[PDB]
Amino acid sequence: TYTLVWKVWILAVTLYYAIRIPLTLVFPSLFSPLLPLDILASLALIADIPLDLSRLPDLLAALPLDLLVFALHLPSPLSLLSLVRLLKLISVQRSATRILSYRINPALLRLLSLVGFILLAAHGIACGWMSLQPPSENPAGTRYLSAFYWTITTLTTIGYGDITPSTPTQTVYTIVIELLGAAMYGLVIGNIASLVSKLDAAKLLHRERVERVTAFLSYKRISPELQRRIIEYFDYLWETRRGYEEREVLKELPHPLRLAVAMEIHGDVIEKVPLFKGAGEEFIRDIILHLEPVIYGPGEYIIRAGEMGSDVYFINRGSVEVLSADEKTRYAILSEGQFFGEMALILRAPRTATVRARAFCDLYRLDKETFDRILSRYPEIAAQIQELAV
Amino acid sequence: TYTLVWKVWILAVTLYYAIRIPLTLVFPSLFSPLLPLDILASLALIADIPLDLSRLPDLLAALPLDLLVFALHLPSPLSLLSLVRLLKLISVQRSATRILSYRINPALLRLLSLVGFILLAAHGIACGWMSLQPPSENPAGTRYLSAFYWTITTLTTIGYGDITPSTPTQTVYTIVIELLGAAMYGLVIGNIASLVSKLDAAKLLHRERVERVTAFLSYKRISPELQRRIIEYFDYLWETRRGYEEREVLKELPHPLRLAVAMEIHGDVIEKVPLFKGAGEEFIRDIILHLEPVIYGPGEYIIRAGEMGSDVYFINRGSVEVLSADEKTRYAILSEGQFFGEMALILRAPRTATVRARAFCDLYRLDKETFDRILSRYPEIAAQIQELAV
Amino acid sequence: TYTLVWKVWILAVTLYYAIRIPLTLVFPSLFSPLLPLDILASLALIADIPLDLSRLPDLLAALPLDLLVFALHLPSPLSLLSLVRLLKLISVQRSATRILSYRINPALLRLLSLVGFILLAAHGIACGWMSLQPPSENPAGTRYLSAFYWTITTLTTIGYGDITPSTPTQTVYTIVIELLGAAMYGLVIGNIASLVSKLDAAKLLHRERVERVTAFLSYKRISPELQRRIIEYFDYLWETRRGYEEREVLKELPHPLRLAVAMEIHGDVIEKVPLFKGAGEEFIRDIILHLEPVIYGPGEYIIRAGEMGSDVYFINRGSVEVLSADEKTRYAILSEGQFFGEMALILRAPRTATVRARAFCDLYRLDKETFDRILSRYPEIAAQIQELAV
Amino acid sequence: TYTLVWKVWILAVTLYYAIRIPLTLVFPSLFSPLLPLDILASLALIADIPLDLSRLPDLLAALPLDLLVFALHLPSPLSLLSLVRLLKLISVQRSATRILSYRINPALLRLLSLVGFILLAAHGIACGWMSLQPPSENPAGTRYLSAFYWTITTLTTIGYGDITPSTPTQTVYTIVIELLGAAMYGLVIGNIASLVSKLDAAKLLHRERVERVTAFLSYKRISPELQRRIIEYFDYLWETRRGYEEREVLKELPHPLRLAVAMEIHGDVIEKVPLFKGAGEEFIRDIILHLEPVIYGPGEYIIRAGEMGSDVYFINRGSVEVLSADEKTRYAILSEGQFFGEMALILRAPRTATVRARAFCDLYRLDKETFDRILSRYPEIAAQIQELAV
Ligand SMILES: Nc1ncnc2c1ncn2[C@@H]1O[C@@H]2COP(=O)(O)O[C@H]2[C@H]1O
Ligand SMILES: Nc1ncnc2c1ncn2[C@@H]1O[C@@H]2COP(=O)(O)O[C@H]2[C@H]1O
Ligand SMILES: Nc1ncnc2c1ncn2[C@@H]1O[C@@H]2COP(=O)(O)O[C@H]2[C@H]1O
Ligand SMILES: Nc1ncnc2c1ncn2[C@@H]1O[C@@H]2COP(=O)(O)O[C@H]2[C@H]1O
Repeated sequence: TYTLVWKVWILAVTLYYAIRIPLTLVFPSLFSPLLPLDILASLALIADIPLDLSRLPDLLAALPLDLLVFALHLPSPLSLLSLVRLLKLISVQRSATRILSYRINPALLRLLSLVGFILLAAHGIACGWMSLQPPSENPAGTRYLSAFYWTITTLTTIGYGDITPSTPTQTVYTIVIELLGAAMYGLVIGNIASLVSKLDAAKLLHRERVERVTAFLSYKRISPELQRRIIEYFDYLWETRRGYEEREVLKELPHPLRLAVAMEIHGDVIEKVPLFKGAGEEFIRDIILHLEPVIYGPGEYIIRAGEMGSDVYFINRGSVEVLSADEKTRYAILSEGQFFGEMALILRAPRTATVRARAFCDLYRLDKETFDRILSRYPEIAAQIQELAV
Repeated sequence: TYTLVWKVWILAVTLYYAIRIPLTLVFPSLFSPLLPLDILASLALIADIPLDLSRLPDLLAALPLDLLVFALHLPSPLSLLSLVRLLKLISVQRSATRILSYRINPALLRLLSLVGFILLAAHGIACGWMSLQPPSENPAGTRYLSAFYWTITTLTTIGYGDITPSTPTQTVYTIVIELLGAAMYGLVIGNIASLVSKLDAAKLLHRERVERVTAFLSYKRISPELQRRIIEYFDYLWETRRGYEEREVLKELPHPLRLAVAMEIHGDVIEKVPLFKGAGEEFIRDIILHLEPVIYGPGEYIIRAGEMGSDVYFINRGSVEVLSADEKTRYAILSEGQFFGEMALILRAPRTATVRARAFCDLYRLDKETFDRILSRYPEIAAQIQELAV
Repeated sequence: TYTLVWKVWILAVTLYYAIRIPLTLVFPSLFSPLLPLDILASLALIADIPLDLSRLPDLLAALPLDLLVFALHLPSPLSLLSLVRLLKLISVQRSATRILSYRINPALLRLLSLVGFILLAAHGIACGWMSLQPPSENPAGTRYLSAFYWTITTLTTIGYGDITPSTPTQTVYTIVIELLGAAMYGLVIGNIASLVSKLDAAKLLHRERVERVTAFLSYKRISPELQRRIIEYFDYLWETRRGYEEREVLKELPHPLRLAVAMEIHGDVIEKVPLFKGAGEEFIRDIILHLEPVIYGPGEYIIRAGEMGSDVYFINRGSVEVLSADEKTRYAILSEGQFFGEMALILRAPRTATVRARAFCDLYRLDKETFDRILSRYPEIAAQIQELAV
Repeated sequence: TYTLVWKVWILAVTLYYAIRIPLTLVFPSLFSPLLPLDILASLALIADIPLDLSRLPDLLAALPLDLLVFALHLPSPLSLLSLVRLLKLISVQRSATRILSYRINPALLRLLSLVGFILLAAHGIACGWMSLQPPSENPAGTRYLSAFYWTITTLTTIGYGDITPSTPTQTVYTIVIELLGAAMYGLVIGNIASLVSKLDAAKLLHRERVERVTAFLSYKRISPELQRRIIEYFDYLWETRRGYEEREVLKELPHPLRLAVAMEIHGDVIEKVPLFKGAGEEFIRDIILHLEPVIYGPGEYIIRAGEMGSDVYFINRGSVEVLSADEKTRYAILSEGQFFGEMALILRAPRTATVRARAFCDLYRLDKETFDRILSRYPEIAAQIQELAV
């Protein structure tokens, strides 16, 4: 909460140097009134390494290499050493790609940093171009504006051609910044293409898998009604949970977090068991992790009155109805929370009523063999179960 | 069926505003005859929020901010507030990316929306450029056509340079729209690249996997004839089912849909069992989900007369022949639907005839151990089986 | 072998129409000597549908819509209907993306087709531009060359600007072909980007996985020597089999092809068993599919004299040495083909000699429990084994 | 160490030929003083095939096809055969993509090679353009600089248009190099886009999976506190091990390397067992590979005093505390290396103390059933265990 201000200030002073140094390098008339803010900015920059404490850009930028050759006059070719502290931008970018890189998309952050670098380099190239120019009597503002317009035209690969170089040195400068502008335009194109490509992931993956399964059944000469049912089920899955499988997403979590997730999910179902009031937490903790989720569409047969039957079902989201053997006299209707199929684990007996799903159910299924496997090691719970069984 | 007309009308009125508002902003001579259609369009726009009932663009666009400053004359710099309702395009795009985004490729929809935005922005920029221009005596049509040609030339990064800015404000406008045009050209390039990259998926994945396996066997000093056989098998798989594995595509479906798919597939094979007429549906439902699909090429040995043999085979698509032990006297020829290998489950006896595949078979195999496991729990079916066994 | 000539001829006649029709549309002086070749080409085109026998481009292109309005003079605006047969290119591309799409990369084929379409469209646009031009006394060759140069300059987004439109219709044509050229340049950029991205797959996947594992061990404070050993092993794997796992590539094949591959691999090892001369093919066929491949680096301990030991090893590629318990008196040296570790399955006895690997071995391991499981069902082979055991 | 100099020399001589041959082809005044270095370079090139010993570029480049037609004067159209040895660049690239392709990213190497080819082709095209030019009295340096500037302007799709072709042959040359420049700019764009897209992999994959799981729990109406806990756990995993699962990264290694990794990891834990001083290496080697890693967050319940308990835990990185049943009297605090939970394998007894994690633990868990399975086959270790059990 107290270092964010420092990081913002160091970014601001680096950006101010980037704007200022070439502008006062081309113009000797400047830097006369800009003494105190520059002095305090230089103090802020040199007061960076002790707070930070690889180190090379910081070492090469922290020393007051400026403020001497602005009045200590030297020829132009050796005067280019005033841009050594411009390497502060690299450290600023390396710090910004770690302090806030997770709030936004890293590709977006890289693109924004590249755009800022483009603007700074365009300003620097415009300053250099207007420096490397025959002298004339004209206002400074128009002279800088023309240079900026020309460097924007060159860097964007548009090439209006209204103004063209004349002397060979201008032509060489144009060639080198033409290669530079082409390279940076390529970088921007690549960044935008990558960001666009890595934008739609789930909506394309679900479409690809539904297309694959639709083509596969279309080969198998399947009936159109079943095709419509499967397409509707996939559309429902995409609309509900964005086409993510249950057990394929509840696997990255470790054991305790998965157990906590299951407990929070079934905290409204575990205490509504008529055959077990909750006399024991270890048994509930063991049985809660072995629930197998299944999805039943509208009109699907969950349990048929007449089959053997060995599985119990816990209703989680949808609503289900219970019908008779002849499917003409409805017995009862169930909803979320309350479960059914309890007369399948206490003895090996056939089912009694046919259960038909009205809408999408999102119910969880517990089998028989795993239940027996994880109940056989608890004798007290077993006694409490077969005392109520008969 | 009654809201699609409303959505089309709101898209039409938004597009009409986008075309109209800058054109009548630059031209004070217009808007004189265009009273009633504008009034009804404004009523249609303001009658959007009650039908809809985040809300910010709708609130900022629904109010009749226009129709007052068209005759209530104000200076140009503050007159730009007539484009507030142009934010309706964002809501239109957000509604279109949900009402019909699944009929076509989402990347294609995004590209088309971007192209429409490009055209609208080009028209707006042309109107602004012809507004920011020294006055002259010329027809309005040619003056607008020149501006549109110039903004198309700038936005496409071509830069003919026949017409160039003169005043500094024209140069600043050119610079800002040059950055804008470069950005949107980058967006279009990225969208096209992503759409092209995400076009060929199966034809490239199958090619990659066949190249991988071909290189792997080429390392292992494998015989060329087996290489040709495997290449032909992979080509057949790609031609038939687009190179999709059976069990790797019949796994996204849940249990009931998979059971229905299996039932629909084997609805012509389950009733053609000579050893079981169908006295029981639970047994058929249990055995239908455990069938293991295999593919046999031309000339492959399915069953050899002399081996032990424990598996039964159901023919699904291809045709197979039955040969004798000496492979000189053909016994019978089989086709789809009818199965063989039934004298392998009722007792532990060696095979009798050698079965050779003529063409690609696409037959399904059922093993012995799983069959015994899922038959041991049905005593009546077991009695009905070993009564016919001997 | 007889339809390839027909496909080449239909491609040639379509390309000839594409070159010819606009050129003789702009030039009324042509088509005078080009009667017979055009007549036979039209006969070849109209003789396409009976050989082929969706059908719409073929129907719209097969009829002799040309050869009437070349001398049956009509005004220019309605004369554009002579390009209806240019839709033959779509059918040609759809046929070419199936007749030879698997010899080369599909992305490369799409790029080449797009380049051909670019050239044809550039020629057509040049013809249209030189048609829409004020009349002048100049040679036809130079007039066509200037138009082609201009349309290449426009389509490549270069924009020299030496020649510019003057009349409004020329400006409209320039605008529409500018949008067209931008769109096709975007398509070419996207195709090239996709082809480059989908070029290096294995060399990048292996690099990514080795970087992942190197970083993971670098976190775990692992010794540098083990890091060097693992890096060398990964480099050896990439150099040898392009970084493809054995069991992860021998799984796409079905059961019979995998069995044939295993038989061809071990056709030099299965007959060199001193404890079993080969009295039975079913046992060999059963044991050949359960071999587990492992890789041992230089200096790794395969078997230590003193451990319990339950696995047998078959040498496939590398060479291994056998040392004594004290690792000072070498017993024997082995190479590919010949196996060792046979005194581990016939009784539960401890190992006798320490086996150390010299170079990379690529040997296959067979365990004890699976061997017993697949031998217990063969009593004769069991008797033949324990008769030689003692 | 002695062939790298030779490869550098062959690259240098090929690059020197690439720079030199067109420059002395356009200028007949050159090549007069450049006899001896050219002679030794030709000897070095012709002395390449014997050291190397497909061969076609080497054969076509090794022979001294130059040095004859530089003074043996022939007309220009047939003089283009002096560029046959320029195919040496293809062999140089093919050698460079194998000698050092693994030190850097292969995409980066391809991009750098393409950039070098761009520079060489630009120089060659500039030489050709200044050759195909009307004669004039001007310095050679300015004449070459203008040509280089023009070819850079053309190849970068900028098109200043200050200088334009006049004769038809210049226009044809401009057209062909315009297509060439567009193609190579597309190649550069594609390479940059691929390199950018294949740059951020782990930081994007972890973000995608955490977004997927966050959305999935957001659907399930999960409590915000558990969401915060899971988000913090995922952030910790990314900060610590870059979001790589343990068992999903310790699977590419084969059996011996994995065993060595486990031994090096537990070389500080295996010798700190109070119940077993280390009387046997086979038992330790067997039990070390079956450890199951788990991650426990701050405040998670590892062991509760009152549960049954069957697993032992080895602390690896984090620190854990031990509390009493009532969680008011702390018993002891543990750290890395030292383990706990030992009173769970020697008999079936309930736990005694509740263990709560303070910070992230990174501890490893060993279960009961696998321990019994891999201990039952060692009778001496079993006797040594149950002698200390009681
Ligand atoms: N009257 C009823 N009220 C509520 N649920 C019932 C009723 N009758 C049957 N069921 C449920 O329907 C199921 C059908 O047979 P089960 O043995 O699975 O257990 C049964 C109960 O779960
Ligand atoms: N005459 C026949 N007609 C049809 N099928 C046969 C005939 N003889 C053998 N078969 C099939 O060939 C198989 C070879 O041995 P099986 O025990 O697998 O069972 C046999 C039958 O499926
Ligand atoms: N003299 C020998 N020649 C060849 N191989 C041997 C010799 N002595 C031992 N071996 C091999 O070394 C192995 C060590 O113990 P095994 O029981 O695995 O079986 C042994 C043989 O495979
Ligand atoms: N006084 C103690 N000092 C260190 N560890 C203990 C102490 N008491 C209990 N523990 C640990 O806490 C565990 C709780 O029950 P366990 O049977 O898992 O084995 C116990 C020991 O690992």
